[PDB]
Amino acid sequence: MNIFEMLRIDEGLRLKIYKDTEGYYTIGIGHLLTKSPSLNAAKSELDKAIGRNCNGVITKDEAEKLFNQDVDAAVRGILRNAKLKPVYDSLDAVRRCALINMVFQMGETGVAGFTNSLRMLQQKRWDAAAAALAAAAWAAATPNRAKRVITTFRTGTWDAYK
Repeated sequence: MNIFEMLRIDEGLRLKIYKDTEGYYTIGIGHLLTKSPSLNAAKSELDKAIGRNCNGVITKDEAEKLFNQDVDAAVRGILRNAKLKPVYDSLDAVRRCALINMVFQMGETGVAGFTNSLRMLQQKRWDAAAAALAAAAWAAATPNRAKRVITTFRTGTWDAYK
């Protein structure tokens, strides 16, 4: 693994311009193209984004890159966050990846609400924390991902996704 692979599995990966639940053009692993009801528009932003005559479809590698640029964008945000920054630094490589996957699915503001949870993470209390999450709205909501990510916090290994 790697963070890319862990999202491939959780989000999924689309290689041809598609709409979302919100009906915004997207492409790759949740790379929102533009939010204007125009195909042409998105098709342009796209080409622009990756650079060439893609015409609505990109390579698996082409998507990884965008995906990376968004992790980047998402972490940048995590550091620039007061509540998130501290825990994020106390994390090790792999559980850095679980947090991204968590913000990724329920953004900053949401991840931030996990107070007692973040404390324990920080305090490296890997099981009380696993526990403490498996009691929150979230696991109700997305029981499978929820689990997989919670194992990631338990172990600190790619077991749940390999």
